[PDB]
Amino acid sequence: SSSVPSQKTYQGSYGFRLGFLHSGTAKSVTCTYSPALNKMFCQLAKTCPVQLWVDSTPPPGTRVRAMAIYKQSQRMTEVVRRCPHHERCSGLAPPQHLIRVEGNLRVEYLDDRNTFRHSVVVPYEPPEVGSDCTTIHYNYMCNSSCMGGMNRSPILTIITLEDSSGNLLGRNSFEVRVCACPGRDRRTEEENLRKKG
Amino acid sequence: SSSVPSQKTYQGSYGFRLGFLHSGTAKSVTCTYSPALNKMFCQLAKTCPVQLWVDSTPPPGTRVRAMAIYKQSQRMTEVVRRCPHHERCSGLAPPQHLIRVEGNLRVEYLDDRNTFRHSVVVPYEPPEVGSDCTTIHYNYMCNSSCMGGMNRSPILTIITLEDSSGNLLGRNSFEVRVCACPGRDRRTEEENLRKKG
DNA sequence: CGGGCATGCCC
DNA sequence: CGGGCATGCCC
Ligand SMILES: [Zn+2]
Ligand SMILES: [Zn+2]
Repeated sequence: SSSVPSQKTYQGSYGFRLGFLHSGTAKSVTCTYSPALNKMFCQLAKTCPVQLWVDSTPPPGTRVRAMAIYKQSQRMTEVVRRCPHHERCSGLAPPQHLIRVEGNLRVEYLDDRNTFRHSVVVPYEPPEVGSDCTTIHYNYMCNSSCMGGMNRSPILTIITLEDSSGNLLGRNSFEVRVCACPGRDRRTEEENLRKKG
Repeated sequence: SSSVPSQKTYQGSYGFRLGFLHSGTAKSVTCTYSPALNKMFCQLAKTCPVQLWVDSTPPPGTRVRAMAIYKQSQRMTEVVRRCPHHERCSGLAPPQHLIRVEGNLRVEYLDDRNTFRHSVVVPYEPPEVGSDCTTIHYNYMCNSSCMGGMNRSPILTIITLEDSSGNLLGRNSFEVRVCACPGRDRRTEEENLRKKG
């Protein structure tokens, strides 16, 4: 069986979608999201808020898993891991894991025994009784350019909503560039899309 | 006592000097030496020949030690080591050592018990009975830019001629930039010296 | 090969 | 903060 997890969007019967905060115009804004490119540009180790939107209320015990995969065919079959430098200069998160969660008391970090892929899971909590979404705070512990890790290869983060029995209820994904200057780099990429895409 | 080794030139009673091969004009020549800057520009893990010149013949049992130090005050007191990536993706040389020697059957790699500095030592052999110098082949296992290692800080390589009793007979040093394009980068630096130095 | 993009950092 | 150098890599 394949060790490449699926990345296909499956908004599913709960109408699961992700949302992202608007950000300021700064060259080096800490986290910014491009809707045109479905891509988050963010700094390493800094907070990246991701909203979970649903139309119907998931069952008790639903879980939210995040996993990184390389976006291009060239590396899709390789596990995305933290580079040796940021592993050394590393809480609960194992030091080889790229994605950490902040702000949650029931995070689990998983290393798949068969595929060796890392993921990090938190309980699904429904929005607070006005809010329309639930926010989870992720961090990415390397820049996309880290040699010996991502090494300039783009990743997708895949966010799956799973029930406690393991059924896939919903799946969404977004591309990530972890970088020193998220505002510069988002604008560059959007302009490249318009000119050459 | 100070854990910063001396870097002062001491050509000493044997008239010890270093020499370096001339190289071609290629942007990405593997090894090239600037006399104006007393600086070797070279690629990582590739052969860097360094000649030892003496006016008088060192005693039997003389040893040739090479050691890297950071050239600037900012890092001079820090030990120069291979970055975590090139340590992982690593023979006789310990994987934390930046400088390796090729082509010699009696290399010793040393980790100083007091200063924690690395060095690599080979027996001094007098030139073959026409030659005027003895060549040792070094390699540097990271680029000067490796994050988690040199991290763009310039190094000096200090080459000492020592007798078997430990007396310092001679000392010379040269700056090193380990880089993808030694020819480009040597020309850049020489031009910066002329314009702004 | 040499031109020119890349992208964390300038200090 | 935004301009612009850095430097391994383009694929
Ligand atoms: Zn890293
Ligand atoms: Zn290195």
